Amino acid sequence: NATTFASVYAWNRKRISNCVADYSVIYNFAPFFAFKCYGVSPTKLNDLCFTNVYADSFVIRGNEVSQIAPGQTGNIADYNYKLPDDFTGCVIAWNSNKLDSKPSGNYNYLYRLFRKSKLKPFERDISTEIYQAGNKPCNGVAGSNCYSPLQSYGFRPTYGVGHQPYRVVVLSFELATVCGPKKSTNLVKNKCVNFNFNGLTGTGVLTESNKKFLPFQQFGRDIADTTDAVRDPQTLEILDITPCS
Amino acid sequence: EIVLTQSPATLSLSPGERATLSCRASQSVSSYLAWYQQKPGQAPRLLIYDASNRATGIPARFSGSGSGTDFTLTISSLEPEDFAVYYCQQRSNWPQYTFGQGTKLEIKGSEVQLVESGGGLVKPGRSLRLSCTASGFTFGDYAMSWFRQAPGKGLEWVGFIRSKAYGGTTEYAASVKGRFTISRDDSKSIAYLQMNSLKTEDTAVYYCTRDRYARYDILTGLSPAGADYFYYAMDVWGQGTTVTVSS
Amino acid sequence: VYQMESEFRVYSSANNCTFEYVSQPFLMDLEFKNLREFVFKNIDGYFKIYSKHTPINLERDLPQGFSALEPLVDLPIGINITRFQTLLALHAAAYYVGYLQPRTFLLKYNENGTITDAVDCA
Amino acid sequence: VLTQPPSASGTPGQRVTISCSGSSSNIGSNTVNWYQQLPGTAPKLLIYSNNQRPSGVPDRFSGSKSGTSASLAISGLQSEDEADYYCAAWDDSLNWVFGGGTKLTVLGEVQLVESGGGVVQPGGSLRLSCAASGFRFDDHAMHWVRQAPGKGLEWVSVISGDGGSTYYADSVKGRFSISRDDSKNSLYLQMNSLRTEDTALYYCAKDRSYGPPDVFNYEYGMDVWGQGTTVTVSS
Amino acid sequence: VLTQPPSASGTPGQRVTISCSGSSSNIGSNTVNWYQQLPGTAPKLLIYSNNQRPSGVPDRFSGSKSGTSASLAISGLQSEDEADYYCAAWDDSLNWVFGGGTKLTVLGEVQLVESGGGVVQPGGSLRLSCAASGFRFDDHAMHWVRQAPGKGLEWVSVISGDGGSTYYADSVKGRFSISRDDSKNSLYLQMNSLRTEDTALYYCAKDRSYGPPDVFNYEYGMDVWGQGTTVTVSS
Repeated sequence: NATTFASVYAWNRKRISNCVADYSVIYNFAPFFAFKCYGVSPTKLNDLCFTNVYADSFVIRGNEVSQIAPGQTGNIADYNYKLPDDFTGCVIAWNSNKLDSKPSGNYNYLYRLFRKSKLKPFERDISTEIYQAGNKPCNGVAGSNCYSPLQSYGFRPTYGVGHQPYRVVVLSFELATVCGPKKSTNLVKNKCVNFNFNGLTGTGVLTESNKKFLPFQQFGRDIADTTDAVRDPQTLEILDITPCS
Repeated sequence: EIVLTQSPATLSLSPGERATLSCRASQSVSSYLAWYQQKPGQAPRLLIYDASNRATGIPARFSGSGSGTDFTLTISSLEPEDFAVYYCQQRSNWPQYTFGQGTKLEIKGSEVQLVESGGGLVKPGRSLRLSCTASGFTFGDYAMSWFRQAPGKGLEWVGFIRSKAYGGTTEYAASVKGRFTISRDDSKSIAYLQMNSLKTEDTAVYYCTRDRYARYDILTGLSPAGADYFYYAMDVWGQGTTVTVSS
Repeated sequence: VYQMESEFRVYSSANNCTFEYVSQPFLMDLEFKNLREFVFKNIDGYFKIYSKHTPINLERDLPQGFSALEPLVDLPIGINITRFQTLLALHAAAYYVGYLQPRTFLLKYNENGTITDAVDCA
Repeated sequence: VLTQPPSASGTPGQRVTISCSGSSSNIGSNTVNWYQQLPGTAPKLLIYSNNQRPSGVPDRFSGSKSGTSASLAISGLQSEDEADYYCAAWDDSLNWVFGGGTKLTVLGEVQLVESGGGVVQPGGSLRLSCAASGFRFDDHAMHWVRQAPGKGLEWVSVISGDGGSTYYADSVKGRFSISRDDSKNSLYLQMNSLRTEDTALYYCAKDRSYGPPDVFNYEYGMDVWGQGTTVTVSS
Repeated sequence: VLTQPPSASGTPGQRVTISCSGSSSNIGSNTVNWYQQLPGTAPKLLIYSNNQRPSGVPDRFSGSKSGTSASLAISGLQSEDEADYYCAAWDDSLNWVFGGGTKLTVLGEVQLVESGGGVVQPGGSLRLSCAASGFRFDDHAMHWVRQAPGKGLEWVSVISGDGGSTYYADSVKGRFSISRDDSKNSLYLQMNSLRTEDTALYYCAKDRSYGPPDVFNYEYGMDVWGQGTTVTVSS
């Protein structure tokens, strides 16, 4: 829900990490029109642990949204943005005609029509070299046989559905700094039940202990390497772990 | 600033001999010369664009050579219907299409089609607005350019609007700045041209032709040596209206 | 520091930063002198920065006495660091640099959980 | 394939739920669309995108997509809420799969006109056209849903707004020809080699999205419907 | 990449060694060639095939390739042995990789003429020619080595003696178009779309072998060099 995105040739891909990702607030920002999730599942993302999640923003045509998919080419798919076969990321798209369509036409969004070759996947090039097409040399000047490589969209509100701005956000997953929102529960009283304090899995009765843990430890072991004490990482309080009856 | 002048003025060479066409220029222009052959009354017809390859439609009696500050075109055939003025146009400066005083030679002494509108009396109600609707190429993928032809003065430049792809900017000449504003309506396959503040000297015959094809993906695969480059990326002249001035 | 009140004379430019941490609680503290020790390691995922601040009175060398270093921050960044260098300011500069070896120790824990002594078996 | 119970019940004044489950490729990944068809009329879209409702449908209807199952909550059902509710989804085989239908029994302008019927000639040929004018046919897409007398909805085909990708059902795959005419503003569907086992109406539905359902998996929905033509295909 | 010390030192009267290590794909499988370029002149081949030296180079220089590394021993260095030494190896990936350069600081006919310079037009076109006469151009192969001001040697392209298979560097592939003429006895190099990082002299190097270095991995070597033309590519 930013103010102004970039064009389709640029990425502006802001890497997000070092924090827990909650994949539930994106559904309360704007009504999306395309929620493809190549590689993963929309519901099954708050459980895996990833190392680096990238996120780019761009505006592309509505007729060509189906062309942004792994193993599929197009007009803007060989020179500006390519999805390889090892690309497993959700492609979220939503129309933005109410914010990126002025009556006099906007020419701020640019796209490339043809390069000298096909660009490699997972690569971004912002070269403004004027295209050299013909049998006569072009000395970096706009002439007859010399063409600019960048072309504008020209989005207008009078154009029908399909030629409108579509802000498509490519969320990627790469492979542990970003994890899912592990939800907690309520601490029960002294009863032999199951417990899991950040990996500490076992059975026993959680009773009020009298120990004094130093402010850098969580759990503790006995003389025989047996976990019988732990501190709840919710509110500072010691808890004894006696074996079940 | 590049002045293109022709050396011959009135060649009365009878059909069945040779014919030469020399064109010089002050600034050293590259292979960007366009040769027009215009019948009196009809629309101009280009012969050899960029001085490198020929057009489509004219016979093979146009063998020439040359490059730089001089061009040549030796016609070693007769003159069956050579009653037309041989002009020259440069293609180097894009917003500065400049023509020259062609030479008048005499005998002795197709889905591309477009129509225009806008003309008549100009002094009462000094507001004329020409229109340009085409029915050939897909109107919209090509920039819209204009050229006026004054009676007994030669071909002249007016202005243009670039196509929808390469921005919606504009560029005019020095004598049409602040007076000639071109508006495009590619949604309806129409291009307009406002001519407010009209004078007595602006009574020429304007023509709307094609300009650069902003789509260049196809132009790299096909080499400009046949009719393909003439069919996809090529400008063609059309019909024009008349402007009448009085007191 | 010119006397804002800082600069970036260490580096010339920047690049794609892979990790950043504010860490409002400062590691190095300030005001019999005061000795501060730091233990750095190169674990696969964590850096394991250990620190401890104890007052000293001999002011000659590393004083005699057993003091443990409580962990403060474990940066979850993976990088093969094979070189380090301290930093000094301008407007006495003694600093020790030791080397960790895989030695067997016998740590003694008190009733409250603090280490009182250790024994290097080798 | 989707399991849906045949009919539910409810009293006027209480809120009931209508559940419709689906595999992890149609509800767990795509969206659920609810429809309601009164006896003797055309269906209408009630809840789209699992969280939105059109201006025609009031806020009394509730919907929620939890995991791989769907639920249709009708808070405060009235005497006019006696119809059949069907589910909608898009499987990985590029198909518009339906549910089973819930016969709710209580205990208390845009015009799409289509013609073409009569002698079906099961084994010859038949022409079916659907008119369209007044809703920017060049932008909005269409659909093709037939309904047998006494049965549920059957998906036939769908076309994007640009006249490109179309998907065929397994029962008629590779035999029809769906195409549109942007100049005349009309929709056609040529049927050939039809058997005597496809007695339906082929309701001409209007889509609210633009592209095929595989890319725009969060905007598709049949808002405006029409009066289908009952065929008389027999021996 | 060939690991080479940046600069060495030695006293007049002692023998110093110049090592140049590398991977087993360029040095371990091929031969190492040592070169020496005085400040302001053209380089020259000193040791070829790791065990032989030409007639111009005396027997005072020593060379040997042990395993995947080479060594350049200069027995009895004089006051005139103050220059830079570069390594040479042809990797199996069709590329000529040089070393880093050793600035030796002491403590005490066949003509290849090439032209073409001045306006470089970084973005247009440029033709570079190299004349050749007096060494049986139809037999010996040619090379192209550029050297930026203040940097080391960089290989550009290679052409066989028969005029068949040709190769380019990893950073110049796809933009250059090489040419030669066996009747006129001249070497050419047509370059297009030159960047701002191609500021060098483009020395015209003459090979001593016949085929490309990929097949003849025990005879290649640049014996005779030429006076390159310093380009002025800028904004």
